[PDB]
Amino acid sequence: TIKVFTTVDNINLHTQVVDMSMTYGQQFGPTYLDGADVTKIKPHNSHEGKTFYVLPNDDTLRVEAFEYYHTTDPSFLGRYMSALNHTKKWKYPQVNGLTSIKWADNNCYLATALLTLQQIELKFNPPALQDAYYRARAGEAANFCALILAYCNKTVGELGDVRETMSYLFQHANLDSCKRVLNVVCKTCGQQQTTLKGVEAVMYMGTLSYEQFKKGVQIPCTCGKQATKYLVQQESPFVMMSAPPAQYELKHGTFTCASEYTGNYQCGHYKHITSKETLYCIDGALLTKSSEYKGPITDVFYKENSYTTTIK
Ligand SMILES: Cc1c(N)cccc1C(=O)N[C@H](C)c1cccc2ccccc12
Ligand SMILES: [Cl-]
Ligand SMILES: [Cl-]
Ligand SMILES: [Cl-]
Ligand SMILES: [Cl-]
Ligand SMILES: [Zn+2]
Ligand SMILES: [Zn+2]
Ligand SMILES: [Zn+2]
Ligand SMILES: [Zn+2]
Repeated sequence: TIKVFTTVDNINLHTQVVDMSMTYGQQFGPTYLDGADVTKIKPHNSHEGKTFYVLPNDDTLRVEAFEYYHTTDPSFLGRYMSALNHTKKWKYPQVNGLTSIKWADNNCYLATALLTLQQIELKFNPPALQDAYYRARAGEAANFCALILAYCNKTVGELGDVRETMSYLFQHANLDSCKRVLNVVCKTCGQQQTTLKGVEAVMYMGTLSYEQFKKGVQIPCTCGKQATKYLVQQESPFVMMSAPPAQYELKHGTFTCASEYTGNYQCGHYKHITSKETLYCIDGALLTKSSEYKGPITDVFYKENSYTTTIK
């Protein structure tokens, strides 16, 4: 009868004395080792004193699991562990000082997201995500990638979108201070100012150009006509500007990083462009550099702190 530890968070460990003549499943319910489902398996001898993840089956474990993951979804742990079983076999090469991912299991959108997350200021609310984000920044990204899959409700090999992935992660981040003030000018209706907070204050869909957003973009007015929307005030450490992919020129020093998407809707591949002392293009493990870039861009990230318009 070996001594093991059970946990939902790998911080609070609970000593258990297990029966060597019963499965982990019979004694604990769903039980995992480093991602590997061992519910239907007897305790070996080299399992002695090791840490097992369990599905929460008492109040203490349910509270610990919510405090760590910020979800009570009973499927979360099994989806996280199933993802981790693959993400632990991925390769996380250091490319131009950034942790990337070698191509596997349609993971280009995760590699692009992971590269982006290393270049923008973001604090995650769930300790599971914040802890794994620090570990990923230091080169140990397998756990973080499995969490991103579980929080986005995506499995390994499923096709993914960087913008949708960033949106889910931002909904799990402290963006409460982020504020965006917009003005809409219609010939007829006149001027209406609106204030957005959190995720809606940092994401925009319809133009890649932060400068064009400051000048004004044409949107339909509920009245019928076309109106100009422009940015009045921005308080955030970054903005994400997205549009359906189109040929776009990226200028060294005018943006932080960008998502390149080649191919048809739900049938293409991401590469990541980052502005350093020159432009670096990261394609999983592969790196190329050039002074200029023109290609199909769908996301551009920019630095911000505080912007106020000069438009009266
Ligand atoms: C949306 C999506 C999902 N859900 C999953 C995987 C890929 C994409 C996608 O095509 N995204 C790209 C960036 C994209 C997003 C939006 C519009 C697009 C139009 C033409 C071609 C690609 C477009
Ligand atoms: Cl625990
Ligand atoms: Cl929450
Ligand atoms: Cl891929
Ligand atoms: Cl959260
Ligand atoms: Zn939360
Ligand atoms: Zn795999
Ligand atoms: Zn109008
Ligand atoms: Zn791909």
